[PDB]
Amino acid sequence: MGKLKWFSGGKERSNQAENIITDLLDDLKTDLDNESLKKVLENYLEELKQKSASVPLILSRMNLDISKAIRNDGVTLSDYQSKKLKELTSISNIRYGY
Repeated sequence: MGKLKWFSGGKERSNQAENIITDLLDDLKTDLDNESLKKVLENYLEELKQKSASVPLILSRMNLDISKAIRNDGVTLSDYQSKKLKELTSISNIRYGY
């Protein structure tokens, strides 16, 4: 929301994850594979917008949310997908939870 633009990376670690999620969302647009899964990325992505929940506090649950969504509807993340997943993975402090 707002005057958002395209950005690879930067000092803003919080805004970083938000930008990443937006990526998959693009190709996911009117996708044939994932249709309901996007609900996770989109929803979680909105969390970062709020100043209540912590960036790394929401991202941690994300992995636990998407992962479960896999076996659910037998979803499969593409190469770039699974790769971009490791993004907020290393940034998030809650890595042991996984």
